[PDB]
Amino acid sequence: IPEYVDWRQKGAVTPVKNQGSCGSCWAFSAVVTIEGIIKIRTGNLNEYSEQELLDCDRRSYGCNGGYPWSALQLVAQYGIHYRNTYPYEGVQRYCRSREKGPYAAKTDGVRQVQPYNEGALLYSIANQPVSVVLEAAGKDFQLYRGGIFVGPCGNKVDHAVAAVGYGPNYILIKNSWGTGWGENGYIRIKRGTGNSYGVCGLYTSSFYPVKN
Repeated sequence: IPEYVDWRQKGAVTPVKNQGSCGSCWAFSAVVTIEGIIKIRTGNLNEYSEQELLDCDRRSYGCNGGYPWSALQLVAQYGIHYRNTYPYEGVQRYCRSREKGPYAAKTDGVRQVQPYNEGALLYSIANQPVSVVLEAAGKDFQLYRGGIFVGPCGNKVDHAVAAVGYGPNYILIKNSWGTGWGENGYIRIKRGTGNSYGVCGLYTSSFYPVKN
């Protein structure tokens, strides 16, 4: 695998979004991975619907939190609409998939990256964007304005984001807190520290969609 990967440069990453006050990180994270795998397989970059996952994944808890793996399982079984057909409202409402017509895209499955293994995560990122979790509760993470982030932070993961690249000393993450946070909405988190949990617990629970 290469020394530097940035899926933004390959045209596989859409603009940065803002989840607002709703605890819908899990849905945003999952959608970044769908947007990426569809571009990689078909050549087209489209935006897909976070709102539909919020409304329709009844295993998750809407704006009170959820699970990227369940959102990805839902897309493998049912499918997902375009963001413009089912736009983000920031509040959970009723599942409107059927009234909005045929799904726009569908995946074939979900896979978990081996946990607590930096190399396994880099290999996955080299193939496509990946859904990852980290601890975002600490003030240092919240006030991050740029640079390679080393903490402080513990490993009490509470926020789902997406890994879209890496370099020699960092992993590149797309967050869903708008373009004014971090590096135009992104954060570079240090890698290679030998902490098996990863900085801020980054290697705890990572998933990606499968599409043939």
